[PDB]
Amino acid sequence: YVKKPSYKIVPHFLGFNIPTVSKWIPIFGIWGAAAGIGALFLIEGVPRTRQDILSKIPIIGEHWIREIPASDNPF
Amino acid sequence: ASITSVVKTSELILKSPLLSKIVVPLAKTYVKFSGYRQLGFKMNDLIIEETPNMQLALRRLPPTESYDRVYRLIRATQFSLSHKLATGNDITKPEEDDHYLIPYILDVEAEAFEKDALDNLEVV
Amino acid sequence: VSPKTRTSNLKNGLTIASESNPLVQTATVGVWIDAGSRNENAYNNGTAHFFEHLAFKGTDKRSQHQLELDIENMGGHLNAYTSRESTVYYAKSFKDDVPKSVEILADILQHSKLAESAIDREREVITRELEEVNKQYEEVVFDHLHATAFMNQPLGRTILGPRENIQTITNTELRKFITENYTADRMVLVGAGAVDHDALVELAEKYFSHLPSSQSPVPLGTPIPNFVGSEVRLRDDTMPVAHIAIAVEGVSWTSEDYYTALVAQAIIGNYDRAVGTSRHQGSRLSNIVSENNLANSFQSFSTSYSDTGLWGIYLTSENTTQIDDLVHFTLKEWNRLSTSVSNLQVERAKSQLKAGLLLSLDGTTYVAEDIGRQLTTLGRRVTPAEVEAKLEAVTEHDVRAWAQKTLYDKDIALVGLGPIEGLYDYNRIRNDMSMMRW
Amino acid sequence: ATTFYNVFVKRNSAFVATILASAFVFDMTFETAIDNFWDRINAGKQWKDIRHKY
Amino acid sequence: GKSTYKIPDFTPYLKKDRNTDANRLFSYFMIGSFGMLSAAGAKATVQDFLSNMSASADVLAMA
Amino acid sequence: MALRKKNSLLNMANSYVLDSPQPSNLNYFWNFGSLLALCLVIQLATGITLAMHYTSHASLAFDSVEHIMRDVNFGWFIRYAHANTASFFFICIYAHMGRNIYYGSYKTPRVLPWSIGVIIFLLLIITAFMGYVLVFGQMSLWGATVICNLVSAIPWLGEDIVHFLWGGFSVGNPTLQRFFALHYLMPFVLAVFALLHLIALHTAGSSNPLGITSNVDKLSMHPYYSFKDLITVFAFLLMFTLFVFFSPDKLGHPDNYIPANPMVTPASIVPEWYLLPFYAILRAIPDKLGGVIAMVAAILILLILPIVDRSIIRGNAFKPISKLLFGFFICNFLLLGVLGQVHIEPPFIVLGQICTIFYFSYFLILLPMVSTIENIFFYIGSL
Ligand code: HEM
Ligand code: HEM
Ligand SMILES: CCCCCCCCCCCCO[C@@H]1O[C@H](CO)[C@@H](O[C@H]2O[C@H](CO)[C@@H](O)[C@H](O)[C@H]2O)[C@H](O)[C@H]1O
Ligand SMILES: CCCCCCCCCCCCO[C@@H]1O[C@H](CO)[C@@H](O[C@H]2O[C@H](CO)[C@@H](O)[C@H](O)[C@H]2O)[C@H](O)[C@H]1O
Repeated sequence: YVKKPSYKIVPHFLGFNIPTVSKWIPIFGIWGAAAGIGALFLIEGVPRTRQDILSKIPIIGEHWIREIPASDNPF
Repeated sequence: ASITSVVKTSELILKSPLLSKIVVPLAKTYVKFSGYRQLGFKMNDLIIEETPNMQLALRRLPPTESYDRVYRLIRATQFSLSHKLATGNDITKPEEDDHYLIPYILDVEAEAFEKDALDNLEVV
Repeated sequence: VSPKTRTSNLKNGLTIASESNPLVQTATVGVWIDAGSRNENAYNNGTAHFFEHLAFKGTDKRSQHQLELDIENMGGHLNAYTSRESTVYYAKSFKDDVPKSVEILADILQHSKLAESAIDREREVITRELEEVNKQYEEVVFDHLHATAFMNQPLGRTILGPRENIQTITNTELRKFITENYTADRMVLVGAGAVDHDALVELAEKYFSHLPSSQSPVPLGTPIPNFVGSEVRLRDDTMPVAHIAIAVEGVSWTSEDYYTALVAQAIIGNYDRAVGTSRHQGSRLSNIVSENNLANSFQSFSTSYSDTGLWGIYLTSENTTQIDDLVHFTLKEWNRLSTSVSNLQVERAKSQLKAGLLLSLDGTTYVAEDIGRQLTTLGRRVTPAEVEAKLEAVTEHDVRAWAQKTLYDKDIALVGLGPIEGLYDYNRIRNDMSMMRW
Repeated sequence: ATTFYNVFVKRNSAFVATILASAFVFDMTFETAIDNFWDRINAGKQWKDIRHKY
Repeated sequence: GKSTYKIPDFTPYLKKDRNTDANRLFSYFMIGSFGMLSAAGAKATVQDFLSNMSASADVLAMA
Repeated sequence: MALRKKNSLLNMANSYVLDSPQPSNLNYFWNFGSLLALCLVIQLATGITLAMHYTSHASLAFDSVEHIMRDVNFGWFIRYAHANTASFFFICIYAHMGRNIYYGSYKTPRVLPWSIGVIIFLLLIITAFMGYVLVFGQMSLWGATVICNLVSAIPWLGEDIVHFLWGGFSVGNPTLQRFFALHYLMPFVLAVFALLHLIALHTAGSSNPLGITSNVDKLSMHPYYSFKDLITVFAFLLMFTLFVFFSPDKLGHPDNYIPANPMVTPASIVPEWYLLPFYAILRAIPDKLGGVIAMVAAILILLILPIVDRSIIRGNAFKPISKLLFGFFICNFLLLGVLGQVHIEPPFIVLGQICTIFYFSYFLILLPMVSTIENIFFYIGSL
């Protein structure tokens, strides 16, 4: 014979609990990647982005190593 | 803060002999300088009402208490706009300053907080 | 622990299945048939339902009046129903009136007159039934739901059939239907309550021994349905209550996801404003709906057939300006079966179902219906221990996997009846089958 | 098709990530392809074609 | 014509493979391609347009 | 049905200025909203007019302002009105924000109008900063230089962003011309946000000095608050008159009558008076980036008042301890203002740090503690 249902209350805050939030952790990860890719794409034109980030990527990085010949540069 | 919190903390203080000996006189002075009684309010008239919980508690007031509260609010509003204070029978006496709303809001909140807990139950 | 279901066969292939209860005084005996409207084509659609009427119109021995009297004298009653995949004919009686009732059932099934005069008489009765189902809103909604979900397929047909067929059904095609379909290998004689199994088997040998066997005996509950995402709107501004059903393609009786789908259904659950306890239910949708007065009721369902099913919800609401909210919040709770559910909801729903599957069987008729349904869909009665094990095997992560392939971003079949101006077009409903935030 | 759907499309987070990554790739490859095409149809005419004389 | 259970004819429009992942994936490929070109186009537009605010040629000449 | 209610356009005006149900007990601190609307109208009228006579090119900008002062009919008035009203705009906005904080206007259900309000305040700062540069006097140039160099603190991209903002390697013609275009634009953006915060407010209505509901006792906006607003309009215009006609340069810096000179650095580079408290907060933090963060945080921290105020009662009218704390907070904010314009010298360096700590501790420590304790005192005191 059972006298009482068997349960506990999990910690919660603002209607969130750890079981639920843990399911969404991967999703935040992917959104972070999306935001990262997007942000980087938006500043791909910025010379510093090319110099410090994009030109350092192996193989692909030579896409962003471009020199104007001294003969063609007024400045 | 929830009314529940305020009531529970106050009860912890009122239990402790030392704590009550210090806090109760301070609280009474505070209430005297607060001066809400000089506009004919009861303390509970001042509680923020624009919340689902408080709107529910106000709907549960007995009609009599509800009608009297309306009058106190209108009367205080009239004192406020006239820059006058209550005189005579309009001043809330300490014995008239009853916690008419506290039991209703404590029941509303008890259910709301139980609901939040039970929404997070885990079968063992 | 309930008494064990005994099962025997005859030589023709008739199954006899029984569950005795020495605490009751009544017995439900009947014949469950693995055949229904789905076995008709388009020309004889309505035949199965037509036969159900004529089964009680008199046999080679007893006339219609004699039939009436024989049952009156027995003291109990007879009942029948025809569905898409299943036909049932049963008799509730006293313990010692069981041999009479088996004899009457055997008579009406094997030796029915189907006299032209009676066909012609019922042809009007059935014509009138076409214009009176119109009132049973739930039935109207579910019949349109099948019609659209299984568009132009046998499961999409109604049971009554079209008006045209009712006028042209002959005793020839009635006879042909019951000769082709009501075969011993498709039939189960069921006894529940105060029945002895050995007595019931003898009665079966006496009355149902000269039943035809089918040429190709397949196992009981043997069947391709191609679900159509679609909608039917039956707007009627004069009705006060809107009735809305939303479904996706669900699971068959023998699906590996059968129990997973039942658990998912129990997470959403049911709601009825007229029941006192419904405002306190744990279901998130129940809370949203009750707090905001969005509906009078909702009922989650998971209907199974031999080779497909429909899983969804049936809503009724007087709140005609917030139908959009009701549907929105319903589909957002379905989204959470894919995105958010954890052990918290799943273990709760499993607890509720472990009892619910046993509670349902509370009288001899419910027990007989359970034995008969299970024998004609699965080929066996599944013991409560097996059912408890299958439920226990469902994890949160099975539910998530199931919802992600069955619900998430999937086509729905949608039927609205009544003041449904506020029900948005198909796209906006179907757009709620996913979450852009996930 | 199921696999592809499940990985790149089903989750909107993943779908948007895939779209943005593809836009990045498109942008870089399209740039290179147009540059080469433009140079071929305008061969001999551009500064880069006569620069060597000077 | 009268019965509302007899669905009107949709056979001129219905795809046989309407429930398959391949079917859905095709339409999301179109949506995705459109989103891809819109992202690439927005990036190009924003970059080219906002570059007006960087030092103009006459300013760079005096540097 | 009356036309004012029937016609959808008229009904929108009606809902805000005529039938709008107001508490019957608003005090004179509820008049700053309409004074802010008046400042905005004056700035638009005078600003658009100045734009008809001003030249944004760095070779002509300072001279175009002298042309306005000397040659344009009533140009002196339009210029002084615009310059002085910028100051009045900040007096009114600080009063309005002070009212909001004292009376708990930030509490539910008015979090959204308060939060939009915080953005309005940021837009005003940016608007006024850019307008000040347009004169292209010494304070214009050097103020722009130091303020825009704060952006250099953004890690990695900071320097590139500054050169991007300037359109060059220092503040010059490109900077001046873009500041003109954006100074013209920003007041329109500000007007939109001002309208948005009022629409957000309209769901709850105005709060009132008692902090209770006014649903029990409403007054039409017109004629009551229309005529009450006229009193403060004329009081404002009297103050305006005294500055614009009798002391037009009292609130300004004499160095802005010297043409911008990138060589000569002015003796002291200070922002306009209304930005001084934030400048003091910046100075308090020794780190560059730290200082910038603190300065921005000093405004963005207003957004957390709805959370850190734990009171069960709206506003300070009945809260003696909160009223005292509020008084100290306001006076500290004024002291920060004063410290923003002193030289970086002892003992003002340490004093500025103490005042900065006090500023932040109001939000983070004192208001949460005081409001918690007052809750308990109300409950126990009235048993
Ligand atoms: C251009 C600047 C602004 C204008 C024209 C403006 C105008 C107004 C007006 C007319 C009202 C209603 C009447 C009143 O209470 O005074 C109001 C209320 C309000 N404003 Fe502003 N405002 C401005 C800036 C701000 C700022 C910077 C904030 C906040 C940081 C703010 C927050 C509020 C709040 C919270 C209210 C509701 C106050 C209440 O009734 O209790 N506003 N505003
Ligand atoms: C919120 C509204 C506004 C504020 C707070 C504001 C503030 C200022 C300030 C502080 C100055 C420097 C004044 C001086 O010392 O000479 C200024 C100058 C100027 N503003 Fe505005 N302004 C506003 C709206 C406008 C608008 C809408 C225009 C339309 C173009 C405008 C045009 C100008 C011009 C042309 C100048 C330079 C000439 C001068 O210094 O007087 N302003 N503004
Ligand atoms: C939130 C958005 C993020 C911030 C946005 C960033 C704004 C500024 C980004 C870079 C703008 C300048 O970035 C620069 O763009 C121009 C085109 O516009 C490119 O220039 C390229 O194309 C132009 C014409 O299209 C040619 O004249 C040039 O020879 C070639 O190099 C540079 O290769 C890139 O370095
Ligand atoms: C203050 C500047 C003066 C110009 C007014 C601002 C212009 C833009 C305001 C329109 C934004 C929509 O604003 C919205 O309008 C409708 C009707 O007008 C109001 O509606 C309100 O008044 C009408 C009758 O007067 C009632 O039917 C309604 O029950 C009530 O809520 C909303 O409370 C208000 O939030």
